[PDB]
Amino acid sequence: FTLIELMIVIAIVGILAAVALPAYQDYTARAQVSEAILLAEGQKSAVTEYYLNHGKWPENNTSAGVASSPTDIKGKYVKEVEVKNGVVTATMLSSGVNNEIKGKKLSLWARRENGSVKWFCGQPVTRTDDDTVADAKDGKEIDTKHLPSTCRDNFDAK
Amino acid sequence: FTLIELMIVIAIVGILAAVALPAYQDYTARAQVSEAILLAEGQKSAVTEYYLNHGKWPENNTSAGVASSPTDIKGKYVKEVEVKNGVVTATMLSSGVNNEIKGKKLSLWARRENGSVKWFCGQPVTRTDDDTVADAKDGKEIDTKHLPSTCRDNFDAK
Amino acid sequence: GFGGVEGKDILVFTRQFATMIDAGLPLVQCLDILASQMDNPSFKKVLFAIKSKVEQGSTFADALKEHPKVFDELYVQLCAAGEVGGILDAILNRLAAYREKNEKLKSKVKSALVAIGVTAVLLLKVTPVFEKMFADFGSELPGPTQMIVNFSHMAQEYFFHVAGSIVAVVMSFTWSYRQPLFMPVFGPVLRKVAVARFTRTLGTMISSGVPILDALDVTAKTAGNRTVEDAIIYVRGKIAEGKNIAGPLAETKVFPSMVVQMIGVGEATGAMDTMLNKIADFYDDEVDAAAMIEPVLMVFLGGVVGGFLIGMYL
Amino acid sequence: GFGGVEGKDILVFTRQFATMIDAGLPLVQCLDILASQMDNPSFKKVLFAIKSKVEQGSTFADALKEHPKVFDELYVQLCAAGEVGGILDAILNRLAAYREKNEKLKSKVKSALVAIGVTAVLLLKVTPVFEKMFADFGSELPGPTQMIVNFSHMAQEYFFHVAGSIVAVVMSFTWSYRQPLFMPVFGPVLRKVAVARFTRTLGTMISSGVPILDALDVTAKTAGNRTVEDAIIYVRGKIAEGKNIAGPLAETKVFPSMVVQMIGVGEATGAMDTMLNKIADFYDDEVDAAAMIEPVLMVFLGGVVGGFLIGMYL
Repeated sequence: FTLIELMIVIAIVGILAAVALPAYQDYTARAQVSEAILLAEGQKSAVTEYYLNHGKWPENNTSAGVASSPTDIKGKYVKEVEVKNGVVTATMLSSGVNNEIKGKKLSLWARRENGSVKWFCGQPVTRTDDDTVADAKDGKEIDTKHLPSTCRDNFDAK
Repeated sequence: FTLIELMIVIAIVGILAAVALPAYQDYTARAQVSEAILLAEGQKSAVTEYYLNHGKWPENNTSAGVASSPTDIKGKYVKEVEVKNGVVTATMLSSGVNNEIKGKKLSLWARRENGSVKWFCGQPVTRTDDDTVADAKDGKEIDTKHLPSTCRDNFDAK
Repeated sequence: GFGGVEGKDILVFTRQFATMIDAGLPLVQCLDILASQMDNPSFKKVLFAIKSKVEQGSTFADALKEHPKVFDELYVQLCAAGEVGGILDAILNRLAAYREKNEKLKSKVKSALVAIGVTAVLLLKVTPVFEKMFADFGSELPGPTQMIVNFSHMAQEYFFHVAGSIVAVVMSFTWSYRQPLFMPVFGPVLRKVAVARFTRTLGTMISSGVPILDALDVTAKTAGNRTVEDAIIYVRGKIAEGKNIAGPLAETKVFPSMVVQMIGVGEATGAMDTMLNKIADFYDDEVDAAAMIEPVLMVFLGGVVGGFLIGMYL
Repeated sequence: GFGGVEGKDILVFTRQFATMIDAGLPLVQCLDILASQMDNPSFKKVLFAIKSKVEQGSTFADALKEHPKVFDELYVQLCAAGEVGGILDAILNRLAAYREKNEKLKSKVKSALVAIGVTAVLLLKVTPVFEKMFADFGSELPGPTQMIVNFSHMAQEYFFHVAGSIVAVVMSFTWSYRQPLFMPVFGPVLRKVAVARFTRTLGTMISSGVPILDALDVTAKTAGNRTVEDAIIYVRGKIAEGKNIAGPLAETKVFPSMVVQMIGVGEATGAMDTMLNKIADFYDDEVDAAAMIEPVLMVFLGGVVGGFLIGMYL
């Protein structure tokens, strides 16, 4: 006979949350990845200096002169950050993150410019030789959709 | 004989407002707290620098090099922001806020990482020693329900 | 466990007692008459039992106490207050008016959640839904805004349409609530209700054995509508002068050709009691059925809907 | 510029002519009677004018031609086809059934291209338009796709919503189409309609001056329901044997106690004509009130709309 204004408006806010759910869920993940990136960076300094001073990429965190323990460079969504031959990889925690990005990671690596180096940011990579890395293809890479426009670099970016 | 469509639909919008009342009232409070947090932050800079440059936490706002007057770091819902030995506490005004959060506050404190510091955000805390704080247990802490997921830190968070 | 009686049936019987008692018949004879004129057995049966207590010398209030499931504490106390103060006649008139208002109010919620409730929600918002539907067919209609305004301003500009919807509601509510210079032309004259009451009262006093002229003198003092009271004083004056009852009636528009033709047969047959009883029950049933209560709905139904649509259009 | 008459009012008058003409009254006397029994002036006034042409010797079809705004070309041609073929009686019966179906169909769209056609397009797509227009508020709703898919896949995924719209349509079409062992226990008996028609026909032939028995012999040939025809043959057989009309009726459940009691007065009063006219008007108005044909619309109206909206959200 009457009461449909309360029933529809409670059910439009319910469906509004369902539509606002995936937007906040990638905005959210995309936000948790933007930090793995900040934790990865700022460690470029150590790695850059080590390379320019010696001409060899730092083998591990200790070589680069950073928390000798990967797990000591963690965060809220970051379970750690390891330096492996100049390549700095950031791992996403398992608690406090999206759902399709946890335990997932990215990498920052550089290239000899000769007198200086240039840095790249993208999906996990392994270093082959002092001037070549390759996709750490394995299945734990953070999905392209969660990576900034500034971190879409490919293993062979120059 | 007839007119019930006008009577029920005026009474479903009335009850719709009553159901939408608590949702807007915590969404609202949760919004007024999210600012006390923004006003608390951005003062991390001063505090961080003071600590790294001297190895001692800033005793008060003036030491940290900020509005020497706590009340000078207020807002719409924020009655102020005081720095007490590196701990930055934000107080909720008494006018313009929820009802169960006014005159209530939170704290931001940091910890020596050795070469850098890490910040925490949560319910009011007091600093004991340069690397230890404790619950400013007293009854004026902003209730957990009003605090973001990013500001649920405990006095002993590391 | 026992139930009361219907709102209709309390009505008929309280009216017809108030009428007989205010006529100066003895209370027991009043009681006998309404029992003997009743159509349901349960009424005729009780009223014989209420009368049986009154002939043992009990008050009407104390006699009705044998049926507390039918006459509640508030009813008896009104009777007993009338009996204690010497106003039994005027408290029965009050009770008859009460019972009439109660039955009418009952029919009139219930009529059409039942069906009336579901149909009344459904009619009250039909239009205002159509309206929100045509105004939700996109953006940049007649009177809207662009969606990028700030919400509060957008909602306040549309206030026009929110208002035209509420008015639409108030209207269909009014039609559902109501609905269940020639100075003399402006006075409320006799209605269907007032003719039904008159006919029942007269059917009642004639079936009991009162003459026509004694019944008319009582009725002319207990008629509520002033214009009808003036009509009935003229009918009684005409009859007392020796004019024939059907001829005093035929001068007044409120009596159809048939009411008069039927009364005119009753005069020649000595069956005016039977005639008036069947006239009255015909009228009482016509009354409770009751066509302009549905046409004026529809006038305001679509007329308001259309006023909304035109409102924002412009 | 002149308008026709209401669907109700064409109905009553075409029924009552078909009835009188099939009784073997002269066409002019049929015309006189329905004019003289009419309640609206515009009907009594026309029908005097149609009769005035018939008494100059014109056909009924040519006499109705004076009111082409009331009796359209299709109506006159039906009359004139009946007059040319010697079947005026059976084409008037056809026209009366036509007018009855037309009025019933009118009440019953409107309740809760003419008006019926425009209102029926308009109701059948109101909701499905609402629907398409909420689903056109931008992209990334509940259940959509992104616009960059290939069109065929986008359209096939939404098939859900295209389906919920068609079902909405089918429903409102069903409500508009519908909505305008003891073997003897299973037969359709007399309804309200069939009693109203009977009463109108008899009220009509008595007011005109036919006796009761002549009216019953005509009516027993023009009654549509077979069980009522069997009832009426038994009533006429009883009356022709010397039993009193109210007593032949009282044997059959379809006549209430009030109907019989009212007829029983009319026998003793020589006022049966009119007793029947008032009974018939009471029934015709009870018929046109008889209201669930509009509440069940609205149940399926908004219930389907809401089912669509719920459907995609989920």
